[PDB]
Amino acid sequence: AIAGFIEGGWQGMVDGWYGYHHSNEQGSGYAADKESTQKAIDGVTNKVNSIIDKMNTQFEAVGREFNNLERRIENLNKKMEDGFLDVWTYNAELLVLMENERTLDFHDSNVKNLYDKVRLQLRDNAKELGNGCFEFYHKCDNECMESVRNGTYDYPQYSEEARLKREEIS
Amino acid sequence: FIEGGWQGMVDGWYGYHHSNEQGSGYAADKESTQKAIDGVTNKVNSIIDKMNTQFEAVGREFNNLERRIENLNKKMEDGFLDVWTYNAELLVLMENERTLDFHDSNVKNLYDKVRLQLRDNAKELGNGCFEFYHKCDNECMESVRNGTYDYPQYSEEARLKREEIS
Amino acid sequence: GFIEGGWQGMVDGWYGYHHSNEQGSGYAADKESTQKAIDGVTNKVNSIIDKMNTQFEAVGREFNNLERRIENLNKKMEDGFLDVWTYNAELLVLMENERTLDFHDSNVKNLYDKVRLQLRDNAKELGNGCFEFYHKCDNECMESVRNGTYDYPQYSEEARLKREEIS
Amino acid sequence: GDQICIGYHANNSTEQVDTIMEKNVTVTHAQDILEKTHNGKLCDLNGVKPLILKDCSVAGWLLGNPMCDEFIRVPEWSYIVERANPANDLCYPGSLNDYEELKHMLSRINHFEKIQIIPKSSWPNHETSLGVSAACPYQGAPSFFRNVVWLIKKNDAYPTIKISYNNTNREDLLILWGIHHSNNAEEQTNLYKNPITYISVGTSTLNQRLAPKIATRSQVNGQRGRMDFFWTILKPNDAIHFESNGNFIAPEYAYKIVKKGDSTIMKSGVEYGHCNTKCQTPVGAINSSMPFHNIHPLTIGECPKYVKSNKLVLATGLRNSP
Amino acid sequence: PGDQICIGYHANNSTEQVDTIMEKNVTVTHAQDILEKTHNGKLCDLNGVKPLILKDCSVAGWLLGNPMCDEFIRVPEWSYIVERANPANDLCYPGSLNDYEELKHMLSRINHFEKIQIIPKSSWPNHETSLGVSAACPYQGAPSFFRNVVWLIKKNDAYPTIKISYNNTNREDLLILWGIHHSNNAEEQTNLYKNPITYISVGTSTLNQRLAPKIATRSQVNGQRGRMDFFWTILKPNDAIHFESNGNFIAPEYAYKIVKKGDSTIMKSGVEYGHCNTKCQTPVGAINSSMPFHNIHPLTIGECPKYVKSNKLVLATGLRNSP
Amino acid sequence: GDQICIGYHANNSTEQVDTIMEKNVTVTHAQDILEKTHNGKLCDLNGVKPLILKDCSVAGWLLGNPMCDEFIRVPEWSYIVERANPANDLCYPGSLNDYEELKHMLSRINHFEKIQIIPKSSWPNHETSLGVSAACPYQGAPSFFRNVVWLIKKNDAYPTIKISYNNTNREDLLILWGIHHSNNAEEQTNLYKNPITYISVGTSTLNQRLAPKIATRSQVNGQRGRMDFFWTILKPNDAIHFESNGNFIAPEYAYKIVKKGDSTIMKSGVEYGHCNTKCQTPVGAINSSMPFHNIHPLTIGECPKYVKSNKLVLATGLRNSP
Ligand SMILES: *[C@@H]1O[C@H](CO)[C@@H](O[C@@H]2O[C@H](CO)[C@@H](O[C@@H]3O[C@H](CO)[C@@H](O)[C@H](O)[C@@H]3O)[C@H](O)[C@H]2NC(C)=O)[C@H](O)[C@H]1NC(C)=O
Ligand SMILES: *[C@@H]1O[C@H](CO)[C@@H](O[C@@H]2O[C@H](CO)[C@@H](O[C@@H]3O[C@H](CO)[C@@H](O)[C@H](O)[C@@H]3O)[C@H](O)[C@H]2NC(C)=O)[C@H](O)[C@H]1NC(C)=O
Ligand SMILES: *[C@@H]1O[C@H](CO)[C@@H](O[C@@H]2O[C@H](CO)[C@@H](O)[C@H](O)[C@H]2NC(C)=O)[C@H](O)[C@H]1NC(C)=O
Repeated sequence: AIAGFIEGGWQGMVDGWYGYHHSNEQGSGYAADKESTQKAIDGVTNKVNSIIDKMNTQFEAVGREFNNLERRIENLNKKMEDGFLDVWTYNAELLVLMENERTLDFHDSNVKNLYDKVRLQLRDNAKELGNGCFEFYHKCDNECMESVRNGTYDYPQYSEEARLKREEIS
Repeated sequence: FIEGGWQGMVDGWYGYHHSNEQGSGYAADKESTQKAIDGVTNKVNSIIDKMNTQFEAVGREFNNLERRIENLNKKMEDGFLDVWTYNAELLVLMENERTLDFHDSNVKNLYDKVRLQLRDNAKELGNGCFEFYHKCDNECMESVRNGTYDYPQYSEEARLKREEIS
Repeated sequence: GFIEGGWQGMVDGWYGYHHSNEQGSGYAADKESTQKAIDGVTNKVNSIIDKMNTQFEAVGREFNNLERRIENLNKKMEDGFLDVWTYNAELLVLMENERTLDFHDSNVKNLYDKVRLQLRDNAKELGNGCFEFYHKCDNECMESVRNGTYDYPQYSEEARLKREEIS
Repeated sequence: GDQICIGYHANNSTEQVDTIMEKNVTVTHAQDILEKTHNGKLCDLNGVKPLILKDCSVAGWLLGNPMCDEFIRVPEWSYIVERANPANDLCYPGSLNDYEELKHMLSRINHFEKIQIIPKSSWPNHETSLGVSAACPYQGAPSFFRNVVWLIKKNDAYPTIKISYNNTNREDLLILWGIHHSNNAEEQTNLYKNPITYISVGTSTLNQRLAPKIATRSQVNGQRGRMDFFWTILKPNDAIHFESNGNFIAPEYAYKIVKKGDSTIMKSGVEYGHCNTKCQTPVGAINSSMPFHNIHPLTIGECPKYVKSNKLVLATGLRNSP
Repeated sequence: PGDQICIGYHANNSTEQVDTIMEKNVTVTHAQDILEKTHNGKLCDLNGVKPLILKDCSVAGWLLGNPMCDEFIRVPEWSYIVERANPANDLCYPGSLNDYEELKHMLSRINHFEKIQIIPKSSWPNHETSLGVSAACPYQGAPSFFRNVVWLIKKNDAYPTIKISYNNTNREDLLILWGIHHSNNAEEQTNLYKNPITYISVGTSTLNQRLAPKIATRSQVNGQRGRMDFFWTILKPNDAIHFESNGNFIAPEYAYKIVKKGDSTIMKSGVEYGHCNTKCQTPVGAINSSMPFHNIHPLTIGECPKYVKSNKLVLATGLRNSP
Repeated sequence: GDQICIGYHANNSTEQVDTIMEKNVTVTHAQDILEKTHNGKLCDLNGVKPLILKDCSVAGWLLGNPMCDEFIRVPEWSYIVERANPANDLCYPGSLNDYEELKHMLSRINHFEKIQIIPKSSWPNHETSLGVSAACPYQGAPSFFRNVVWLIKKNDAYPTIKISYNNTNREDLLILWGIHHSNNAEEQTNLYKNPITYISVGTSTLNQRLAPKIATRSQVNGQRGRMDFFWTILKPNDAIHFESNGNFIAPEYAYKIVKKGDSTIMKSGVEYGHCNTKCQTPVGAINSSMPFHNIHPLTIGECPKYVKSNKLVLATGLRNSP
């Protein structure tokens, strides 16, 4: 999705994280779907917190308190301190790597979901170009464009109107 | 676009709802629900059965002139407390995400499984339901849930409702 | 899902295509999709290996029979770390194995749909992961589907000569 | 036209679980993997009853504190249950050398039996009946520990003691003995007649010399004198050799002892309840297959991993919608 | 020439890179590091309690009253002790302190600490209390001795057997220190204590100690071949301590009222106190953070994140940036 | 009709992996990340040979046990290999003070060199030849520890010993001495001529005073007597001072010792194999980059994390369908 049908990424879309781009005979502008975004930032913020806020911290005093005739006991403490370091280091590294993917696949899914919703709203009164953009037949007004972005698509309007543009010049 | 979740389905997890001339009813797909129930029970069994438990004897055997060794054991005890607490809480959070999306994927694959048989014989309503372009009995309804839909037997009747209705 | 079975005959990659036109029948192997998968699982395997911090540690039993309390303290630590490492490793393999397998499923489907969005209406899906080209096709036309250079306008009107004409 | 739909199952369900990106998500079915329940009793550990010292410490029980109850023989036990502050530990003020290491070894014992090794008939030239104190009373009369004998001079003489004992049993022997520290030179002469005394204890591995530390001390249990007790494990066919000329607390009884496994000592006030468990805590026992619990950190047995949490709820069903 | 509706995501000018389980060096729009690497560089109070900062003195030199180690205690309560790696003023007269390390552990966090004189110098009328002075413990260039104990010497060529007692009429535990002087030969024994064979007896409800001097040949440390071994005990309220000796007795003069509720450790650090507060202290600086991990120092004192061997733990929060 | 297809790989592989939701899933390619193989030999640790005592314990090798082979000069080692129960520990019964700490310090040594610090010629008034016992035979004849001298009275005289040694070397010196405990008063005077004796050892740190413990003990290796050995690290330019009038086991050799890193003592019977490794186990060496292993818990070096598993198989290939 993210590097699939859509290949790049819009620097002009500063309103949100996911959104649209319309290009008709009266304009060419960007827009966002504040619904699909706000779940991502809220969820992403939740993920970052859930990782931080679930750590239990307790008061501990760490020092070197064994003399030269207690090296075995100090070695016992070294194995413990080192052992806990490797446990926390390995878990932290893999947690970030595994969760960093999940954020990227999370952003993958929401974009594909927005694309899939439009694909069924328009059925075959538009064309799948493979770049994510949809090639309209029926000619779409900004009101008609809005009916796609925020779902208000009164499909009865262009049901027959598409027929008068869809298969005509063929 | 598959919104809600039917309360009338009290047999399985994933299923169908048909509405034809004979009536409207609910039905379940036994395989997808099973494949799911074999799976999550494996997931919960794996989380439980993969834990290695050994016999241990935890006490306080050091006197008042061995408080440094007592502090050593304490740091060891709270160290494993933090490790096990942190891993446990995150594991439930991560697998609960995995479990939920597992149900989401199953319902989507079942949605496509119907589509791959209907093809152009039926519409897509954009809400999880398909509008048939022909007349469908409960026999044909069971032909769709089973996975034995006959595309040729309703191809022409599809066009009678498709192009004639202007 | 769509692609049920699995081709032995393909040996040049991980995902591939099959063509059965009248000029010949044979298999093929993708490169861009398969290679991106080779790096992903090789890095995923390497991420699990290379991220492990290893230090010099000398493990022994150097407490006598009058230090059994301290010796038991060592045993509790050694068993505690074993329980942590055994549990974390076993679940790490189980969790990543399920996603590695599903990674293959996603990659294969994202090639089936790539054909689907390139074919438009010139062919009928077979339901088994195949597209019955009811129009005319060529061996050179076969790679244009795989190359991503398939051109509907070549058989554009020819599609209507087979779509609405064949009733 | 005719319609066919795809959907999922919903029910009545107020159960909520948490995900990494969402909070308080209602589900159809859910399962907790965190153990939170215990029976509130102390139980047998894998079939073997514990050794429950009610108001006695291990030191008092081994030496035979008269104020403690008499030996109700328990040949084997899986762990020791002790009170936080046992009432009767050492009726005569003193100490027991290597107490914690001794307690750790006695935590789990397969076979335990008290045998007389040196009867009171073996001290013809010393008085074996005047070694009593008000700090160790029995039936209102002055007494002493019931497994060791406080030897006193007879006819104003303390001839040198030279007695050996050979462990002819097939099992290890737990042997205990002590030394008495006087308060002044006068007290030393009234009891042992010898101004300067010593104790020698020799085995195949033990080579010990003791001297009484006669000095001024505070009054404990009405006594300013002290008695330090020492112990050892006599392996089979080995011998222990005692030599002394005063201040010697000789053994009468010893303990045949066999050790197979290890355990610890549990401090608890809960009562024994005639049941079995694989996992015991000072507040109760755990019967669970769950990998985590939050009941108590001081567990004994094969137990779940102690964690600091209230609920580890995994999602098994779907996302419920009312 | 038809109309188009497109689907896409947000991109920006971010250089932030994150690594995933399958890809490395992936630029993202937004990111957050959960690793903590910042410390204020100062010694701070732990939960409102000022640490006991011994400047150039060790705990043993501070307790016994090393003449070069500052009196007056100042802090009646401290959260942790800051010693230097190799304190200069440990024990001017060579010897040892029994159970020093457990004693250091107990004094790491003290709720109340007050020095009260228990045995004044006037309580030794038959002995010499002013000649127990060595060049090993100098003060203002002049030879001196430990402040909190008194080195008793014979007077008029006689050392009467000392028998003294102290009842601890306070409501708090008392830390008492005493010592034994090991001579170098039998003549030093007579020239200092007049009794060829000597002993020390200390008794409480729980303490039964008898020591004898060990006359032997040792090396010179701080120009001294003799040694002095010091001992300590905690005298519970209403419990009494009894001293008996006839030579080589380093008698106590001052003791310490001590109350201990919590426990801590001793930190080795040279960096300067900075009039601050913190919940986590390290020898190089204090940590104010909520992050779950850090890599500042392993020898932490307080409520701290988990120490790791890592330079970066960057979580990807935003989208996949593409230029 | 001509059609195109989408598909994947399927080889002959029977390799099986497990997923969190499914068990025994056959795959085309997969990789195991659990190390299970070892070469079965003891190796060098980062190009340093271990010090391997064949039949000897650390104490016997240090003190010069006659049955233990002569001191093969080992300038350095990374760890020490002992057997489970070394045959030649201490031929004369006794003990070595702080033995376990001494063993721990000696586990890894950067430079080790034996030197003579008090030669036998330095005892004109004491007998350096009859300190020999049947408990330590050499070639079927009575002998004694080689690196210490058992001084006996000469001409019915044991003059008080006063010897001091200054560490003029640039490295730390490990010095061992001992005291012999007599069995009775007649034996004490038959060897030392003085009934009441002592030993005084002094350095900048050490302040030691010992006396013999003449008493009755069990017969070990044919001897009812005992020898207690001690040790200290003499810092450079420091001097040790000895004084005794009997029962003195004087040193002849010390040990120039330089310690940089630390290790432990490995108990193994495996044979050395002229190899090199980063990780060593008592059953063999591990040459690996894998993160987990299940070979042996007692490892030395940089090793994978020990776990309880027989497989850790990561699926790298696709689902192989036959
Ligand atoms: C404690 O008493 C036991 C039994 O009285 C002593 O064990 C006995 O020790 C002697 C050696 O001194 C053993 O003699 C051996 O007998 C075998 C034949 O059985 C013979 O072939 C050998 O050459 C040797 O003479 C004797 O068997 C053994 N008796 C047993 C084990 O029942 C033990 O020595 C005494 N310990 C002390 C410290 O006094
Ligand atoms: C063991 O023998 C060594 C070597 O003889 C002794 O070390 C020496 O100690 C003296 C005095 O402590 C040092 O003298 C000083 O030398 C400096 C010049 O470096 C000079 O400026 C001073 O005024 C003073 O004369 C001498 O340098 C030193 N030799 C060394 C370190 O090689 C050591 O004292 C002896 N130890 C015992 C316990 O006998
Ligand atoms: C220290 O002095 C106190 C003085 O109070 C002694 O305690 C008293 O002991 C007598 C006799 O046992 C009792 O009648 C008093 O009631 C005690 N005082 C209180 C306040 O209860 C204490 O025994 C002395 N400690 C010694 C001598 O070791």
